[PDB]
Amino acid sequence: TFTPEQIDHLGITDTNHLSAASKRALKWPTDLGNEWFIQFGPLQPLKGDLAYEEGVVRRDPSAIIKENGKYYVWYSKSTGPTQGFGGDIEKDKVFPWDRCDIWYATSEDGWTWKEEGPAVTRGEKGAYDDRSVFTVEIMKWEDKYYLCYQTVKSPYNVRVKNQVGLAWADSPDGPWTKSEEPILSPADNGVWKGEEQDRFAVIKKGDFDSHKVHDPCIIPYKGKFYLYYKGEQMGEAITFGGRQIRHGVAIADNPKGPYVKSPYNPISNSGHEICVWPYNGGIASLITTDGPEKNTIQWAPDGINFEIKSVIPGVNAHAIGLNRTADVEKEPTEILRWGLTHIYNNGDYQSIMRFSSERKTR
Amino acid sequence: VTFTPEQIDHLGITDTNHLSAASKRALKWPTDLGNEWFIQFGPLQPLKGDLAYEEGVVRRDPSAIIKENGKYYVWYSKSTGPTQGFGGDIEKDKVFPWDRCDIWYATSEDGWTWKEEGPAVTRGEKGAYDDRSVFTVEIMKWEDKYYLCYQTVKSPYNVRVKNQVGLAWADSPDGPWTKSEEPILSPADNGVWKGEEQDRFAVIKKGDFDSHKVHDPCIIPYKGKFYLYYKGEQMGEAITFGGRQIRHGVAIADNPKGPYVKSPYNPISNSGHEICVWPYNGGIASLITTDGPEKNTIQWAPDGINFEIKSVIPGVNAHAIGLNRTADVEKEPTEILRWGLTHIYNNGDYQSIMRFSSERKT
Ligand SMILES: [Cl-]
Ligand SMILES: [Cl-]
Ligand SMILES: [Zn+2]
Ligand SMILES: [Zn+2]
Repeated sequence: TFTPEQIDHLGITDTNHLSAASKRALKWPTDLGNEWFIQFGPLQPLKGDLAYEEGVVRRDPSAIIKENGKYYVWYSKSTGPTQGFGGDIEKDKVFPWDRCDIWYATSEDGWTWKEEGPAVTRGEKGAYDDRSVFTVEIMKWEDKYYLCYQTVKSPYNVRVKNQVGLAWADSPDGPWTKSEEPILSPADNGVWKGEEQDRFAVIKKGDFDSHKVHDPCIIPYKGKFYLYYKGEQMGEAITFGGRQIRHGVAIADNPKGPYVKSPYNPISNSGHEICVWPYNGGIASLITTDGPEKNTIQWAPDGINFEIKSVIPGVNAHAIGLNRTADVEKEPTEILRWGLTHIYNNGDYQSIMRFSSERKTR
Repeated sequence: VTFTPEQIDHLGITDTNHLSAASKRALKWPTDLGNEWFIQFGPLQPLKGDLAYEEGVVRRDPSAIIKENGKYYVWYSKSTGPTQGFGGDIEKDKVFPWDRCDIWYATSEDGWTWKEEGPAVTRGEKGAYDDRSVFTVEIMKWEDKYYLCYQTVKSPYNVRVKNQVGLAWADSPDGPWTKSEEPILSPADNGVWKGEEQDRFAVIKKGDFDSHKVHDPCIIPYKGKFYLYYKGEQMGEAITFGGRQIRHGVAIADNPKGPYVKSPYNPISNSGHEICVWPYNGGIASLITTDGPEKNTIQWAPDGINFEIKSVIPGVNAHAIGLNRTADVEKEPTEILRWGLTHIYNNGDYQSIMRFSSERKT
């Protein structure tokens, strides 16, 4: 099937001799415009306490909200160099996001940021979040503020399964009350092989999130709470599209849970970081980094069934913290005009950075 | 919707009664496609000697590389001075960095330090089809004779000018070179401009994918004939959900000098930019970059016409690749891509040839 208009739009030279690629091009939706297509500007440094600082990791910025005349952002913060996993795991810092707490900063212009103080810290020895609390996002509901984040219980071994903690407050400045129990855990059905600390050696891989549940982000949606997350699997494979990473959602009736994973998981087949937002009654999601559908912006009318809306150039701003103060409903990608991100200055220390993006115009 | 037990497990799908839109897309992926076309490029590396960046000089769009007389040889577009663009006197200004070019060549023993030799093919006499610029060249060696094919513009270089492709040949890789008296390829003639203003977007009819331009000509001896792969630009080109509309075609001749006849199956890509193509396993492989819904893929056609996606790879930093035709291309699909030449934008006026690497992911 095809019209004359479609043939002309596609530049197809002979409808009696359609190449494989032209056949794929004729399956693209004809009513899908260019308004999901965007390009990022160069990453820009931040001023004040969010400038690079030797000896300190500040990374993985949350979404930004505005309260009290000020932008707020939450982020992972640790100090000291990273050794990695070849030595004493009880003693060393295995990743830059090991040994973290969650701190926060505010800004009147989104450029000069004042680090205010800790928001959420590691629990006492033996608790589920004693090793590191890190990789945070922010949700507001009915005048309360919620931070969901990754937790690790010591030791931070290659094979450890992280969980997700939740903390709440009555002001964006805290103080915050942590949940006594994690709100989300990886699947329980993988099975390791042997005793070596090797995340690739398994007897059974288990579900797509049998190892890790990452980048938790909660969107109040349809009167319920949709926690989108990234699974890593035990025995993760590399495919024609790279690392095999997929996204899930878990849904709660109330902010504090219980969050029950959707039978439709995984709700992506690709991606890495979680970057999602409600738009026109549904949920938009930027899929990046890994997988056959990396570098796409996707949209689900029901937060579950995502369709490709654009295929964009490789995205330079990783782990985006979305500008939630934007006029999100104006345009599918209005929320992405600016926001926060980070950059690997070096293997030990990273810093938060600001990005911009624009639609392309002829 | 079909599936097998083994697909469901490979894809990490949690429940076959509740398949997400994304999970259903993943079920269409070919189940016998391994991960051996998946690669990552390293960072661009500068060249030494005369192919170091040189303020005031453009050297760009490196041809594929061959080895003769003990040295690697490369041909490229070379011009001098700033670019004015299209807002001035077209007859006298330099409208693009690749305007006012001749084709030059360099040699090197290690592929790192390059000595610029001299002009290989220069603009023709005032009024000839190639008087304005000769640029964007490829090399092909056939039965002891060397062939360059390149783009040509006849002055004036207006927005709406249609470039063509010229061909030259020599008995030695140092030349002297003899040019074809006529061009060997031209853009489609079925587009219709709208208005008299120089505006490549204003059309009554767009015509074929290659109605405005026929770019990056590259000839591959194949099945005893000569397959000239090229990138079309289209009169009235749109920005779509995948960005600029850019597609590739092929034109086939019985003999190196032509006549080249366009395949009825054009276009044989639905995305891409500069041509980067190589023989492999009795078929043809193609690196699709920069633009379109299938950008950042490597594809392969068993017949040089019907290409299928073999990998989806991280955003490709090396455009306009000049492939290593000395590589043992049949050894594995991406063997040829271990190293080669490309270019980079130093600024809007000057570009430089660079060296790239890639590696299969572990
Ligand atoms: Cl983790
Ligand atoms: Cl041109
Ligand atoms: Zn994040
Ligand atoms: Zn080229």
